[PDB]
Formats: sequence, C-alpha cells, structure tokens
Amino acid sequence: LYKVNEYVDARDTNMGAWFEAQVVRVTRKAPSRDEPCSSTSRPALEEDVIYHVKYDDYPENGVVQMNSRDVRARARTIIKWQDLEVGQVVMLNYNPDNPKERGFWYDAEISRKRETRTARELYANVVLGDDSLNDCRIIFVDEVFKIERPGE
Amino acid sequence: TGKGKWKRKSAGGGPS
Repeated sequence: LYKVNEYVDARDTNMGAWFEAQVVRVTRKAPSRDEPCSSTSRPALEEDVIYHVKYDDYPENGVVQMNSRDVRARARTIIKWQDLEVGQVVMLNYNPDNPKERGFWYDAEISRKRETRTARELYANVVLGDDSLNDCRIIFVDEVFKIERPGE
Repeated sequence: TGKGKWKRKSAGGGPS
C-alpha cells in the first residue's frame, strides 16, 4: 500500500483536488487504556494506521497527516482515445471557476463518448471534495489518466 | 532517484 519513500498522490478534501505527493512516515495512534481520543477502530490493520505525506508542489507545509482513503498510488498507465472505456474512473484537470482554463487533477468517470466527422467530444462526471458536477463536458480529452488501486 | 524530480502538468484556480 503506502510505504515510506513511496510515490502516492494526496487529495485535499477541502478543494477535492489531487496533486503529486511523497510519503515521509507512516504511524498510528493507540488508546492510553480503554478511552481512545477518537479513532474509528484500534490500530492493527494497515488501513487502521495514519500516513504522513507531503506535497511536492508545496513542501513548505512540512508534514501532513492523511488517511489511505484520501491517498492513492500515482497513476502509471495513460489511456489514449482508442483505450478509453465507459464506466472506468480516470483523473483529469477540471477548473470549476473557469472550465475553459487549466484545472486541478479532479477524479471523474467516463459517462458517454461522442465522435464527429472532424472533432471528438467526451462526456464525464466530475466530483468535487464536497460539490458534485456529474454530467459535465470535458474540454481536454487528450489529458486522461487511470487510477491504480491495491486490489483490496 | 536523479539530479532532480519530474512533476506532472496540472493547474487551476484563479491566480492574481
């Protein structure tokens, strides 16, 4: 999963944006006796631990603590128009303030694919850290990324 | 890894 010195991406729940991030340390908090400060479950499973990741773009932050749910391995496979499938989750750049400009790596699923005599249009659903934008059109189709998972 | 690290292209927001 996420080991020290591993290359994984971290997402900011407040903005729902994904950016390159590196793993610096992995740790977990346990209860003093029988009154845990506030954890979903006692430490024991790899998912029951806390991971420390830093943002390469903004390393000044220092050390950030994030759960595995918000941390995912960096994509390693690029999907081309010919390799685009429906129902697959991919990462693309979406800018809610100015969709016609550059956006941050926002997760989204392929909704529908459309081709024209000399133009291509792709439809995908975009989800923000809290707001939803399903049924949205993707201006950039060449920028498509696949998400990798541990498989369990 | 190497002399420097490579980053992926990504930009958004409304810079001033």
